[PDB]
Amino acid sequence: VLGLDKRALWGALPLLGFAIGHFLDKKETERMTMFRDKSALYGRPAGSEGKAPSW
Amino acid sequence: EKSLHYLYEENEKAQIRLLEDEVRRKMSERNDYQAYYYRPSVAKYHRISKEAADELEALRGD
Repeated sequence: VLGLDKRALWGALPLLGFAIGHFLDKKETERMTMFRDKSALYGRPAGSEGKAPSW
Repeated sequence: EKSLHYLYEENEKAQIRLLEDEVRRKMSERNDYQAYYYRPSVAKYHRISKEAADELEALRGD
């Protein structure tokens, strides 16, 4: 199997950076939302506020 | 829809950038507005010297 020593505990810093980047991407796709379920291709009929968002 | 929103934002930014380039070109053509392309020439020192020269007419005497 794989061999990881005590120095593998230093690898939490790139995982923390990955979590920070994923959180920033989640905030970016949270902000970027005025065309959500309002474009003319993936559109929704009247009553869109009652229904759940698609993403 | 994320790409549609980002394209709409970048397109509106492009129109505002073109419009402010046109506004800045028309401002620098005429030097009309007081924000950019305007050299403020003031006659504060001339009015101060004229007020001093009017004040020293009263001081003239014996």
